[PDB]
Amino acid sequence: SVQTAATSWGTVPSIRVYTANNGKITERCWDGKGWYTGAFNEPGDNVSVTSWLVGSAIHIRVYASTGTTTTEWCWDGNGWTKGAYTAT
Amino acid sequence: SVQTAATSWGTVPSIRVYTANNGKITERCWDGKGWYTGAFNEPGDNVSVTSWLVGSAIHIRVYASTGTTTTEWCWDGNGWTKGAYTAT
Amino acid sequence: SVQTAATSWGTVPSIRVYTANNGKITERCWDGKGWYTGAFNEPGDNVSVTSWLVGSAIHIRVYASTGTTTTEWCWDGNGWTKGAYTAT
Ligand SMILES: OC[C@@]1(O)OC[C@@H](O)[C@@H](O)[C@@H]1O
Ligand SMILES: OC[C@@]1(O)OC[C@@H](O)[C@@H](O)[C@@H]1O
Ligand SMILES: OC[C@@]1(O)OC[C@@H](O)[C@@H](O)[C@@H]1O
Ligand SMILES: OC[C@@]1(O)OC[C@@H](O)[C@@H](O)[C@@H]1O
Ligand SMILES: OC[C@@]1(O)OC[C@@H](O)[C@@H](O)[C@@H]1O
Ligand SMILES: OC[C@@]1(O)OC[C@@H](O)[C@@H](O)[C@@H]1O
Repeated sequence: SVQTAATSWGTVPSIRVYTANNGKITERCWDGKGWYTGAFNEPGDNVSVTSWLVGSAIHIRVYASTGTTTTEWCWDGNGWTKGAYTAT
Repeated sequence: SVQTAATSWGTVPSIRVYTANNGKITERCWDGKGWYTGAFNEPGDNVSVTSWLVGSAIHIRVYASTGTTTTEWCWDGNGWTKGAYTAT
Repeated sequence: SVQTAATSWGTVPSIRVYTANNGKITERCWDGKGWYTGAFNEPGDNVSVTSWLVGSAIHIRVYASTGTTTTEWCWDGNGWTKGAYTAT
């Protein structure tokens, strides 16, 4: 079936839910005022996530896997980009 | 195989492990005194979870997926009910 | 495909990413100075993780599933061992 991963921060809270569906990962967002579709959209059959909130900054790492390849996607306040993670 | 999701809170800690097995999700609980079966029992082939502890209250969100449909289940101190999450 | 689970702690942060690939789970680690392969290596087709940081101690629980059997693996500062978790 589709596969999801979820993270949250703060006391509102903010929630992010990533869904791998038919080889694509998309993102749904809650910040206390309704669910909406987030900027994250990348290929993947499987997804995991972790996040850490430091001061006023949320940092999110999304691990997107297709076949035997995992790509780390990083949110550090300014859009999503690929991170240095490799599986080795 | 079966698929799991896990969350924890506090310093004991409390742990909740959700297992999607044969289309059903069940919950195992640790609060420092042995594992036991929790109240959560809902359909699903895939599960993710996030939680946040505010004051004396734990809030848990379990995302249960079957086919292309994801249902959010909410614990806010008074049993499990479906939440407003949709995948859109 | 391969399946992952991720956790993080502190402000560096430390990150651990577990990958179930071809029936084996391995671990990649970030502590602020490059990714490296961690000590965790156990059988599994599916993996989830949770962790909690208390004082100077990180506690990690990895739930590794093969077929209908889930094994909990515990890090409490001194290597990985099986924990008391059962699915019942
Ligand atoms: O709009 C909210 C948003 O910026 O929050 C941080 C990340 O979750 C982004 O993908 C998302 O678009
Ligand atoms: O700032 C990005 C980065 O350094 O963050 C920590 C890890 O997620 C790394 O893989 C990643 O490249
Ligand atoms: O009995 C413990 C319990 O109430 O803890 C909160 C939730 O995890 C519930 O499903 C569970 O039954
Ligand atoms: O109190 C329940 C609720 O508002 O909590 C925040 C989100 O999980 C929503 O989808 C959900 O309906
Ligand atoms: O070397 C870093 C390490 O000790 O960190 C704690 C656990 O993640 C271990 O598996 C790992 O080897
Ligand atoms: O110290 C190990 C242990 O007691 O930690 C809490 C739970 O993870 C238990 O299953 C596990 O045996």
